[PDB]
Amino acid sequence: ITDMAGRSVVIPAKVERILLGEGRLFYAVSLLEGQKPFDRIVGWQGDFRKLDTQTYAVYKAKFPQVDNIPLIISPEKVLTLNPDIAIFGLKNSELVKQLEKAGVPVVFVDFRTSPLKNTLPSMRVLGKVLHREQQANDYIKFYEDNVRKVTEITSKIPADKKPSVFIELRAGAMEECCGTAGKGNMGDFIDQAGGNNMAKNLLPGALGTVNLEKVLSTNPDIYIASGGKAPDNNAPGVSLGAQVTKEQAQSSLQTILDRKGINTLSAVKNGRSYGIWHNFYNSPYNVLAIQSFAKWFYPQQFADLDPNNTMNSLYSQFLAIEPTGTYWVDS
Ligand SMILES: [Fe+3]
Repeated sequence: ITDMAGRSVVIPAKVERILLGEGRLFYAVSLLEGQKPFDRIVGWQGDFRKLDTQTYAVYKAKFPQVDNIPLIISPEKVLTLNPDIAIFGLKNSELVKQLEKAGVPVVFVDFRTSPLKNTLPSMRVLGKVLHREQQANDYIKFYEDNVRKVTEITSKIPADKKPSVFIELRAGAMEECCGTAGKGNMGDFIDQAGGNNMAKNLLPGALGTVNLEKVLSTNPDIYIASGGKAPDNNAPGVSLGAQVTKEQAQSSLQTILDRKGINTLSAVKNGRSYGIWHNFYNSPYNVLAIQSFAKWFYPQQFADLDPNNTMNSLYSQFLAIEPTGTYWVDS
């Protein structure tokens, strides 16, 4: 193996005990664990349980054991869990040092900073080091095919024909507005879906913030807000995920679109304004976002493309729960 930090690592002999240093790495692991999702997970960081309460609650009702997975508990205690392997994303510098001095192998994967470069390499690696190469090679082919449906068209489109796009990540509460993605993160999706991300040249990094005045002045063709907020939660933000209905999503999206300034945007007035589930920013399920983006960017060329079909297929083929809720929405 060569991991996403360029480190060389040795495939364990056996793996029955996996440590998830970033909780949302569960999403990648879920694609390899078939009907037994939590069986080999001895502990995890609590971002999956605390930030994706919706997906979690759906997993709990079919697997109540999940509440007893330890949350990364002193570092020392976690070493007692005797992990065969620890997976981390590109704060956890101490936990990593201890694990390495315990002769535990550590793998760094990535689906957040450089998703285009790394989503599939990340899956290929997890395939090998977790003894699930077929399920990985399967998801990879399924991902590639569902992305080719888009790139076959968008790869050939010249820059001057492409719509301008601004994506506001975690839109909501705009005393602090215009958090977005630049040369990476969801900008990779915009790139692949044949969009022109207005923030690509404003930002040095994958993630960052932009001034509202800069969005108003560019006045992009397309506006996207991301969110993963539960419906019953009067906090501001777009409400999407496994327990959100179409009607809850539109209602919450509309609240976001009606903020001072944002509501004057041409893209808002022309109804080229959309919502995407935030967690696609760190997940190999991101193919769904790429497809949602293409469909928004070029509605007719992708008229028959339905991300809901791809999602139902992904769940059918790889997961152990039923798809529910709303992961994207239109004005
Ligand atoms: Fe985040």
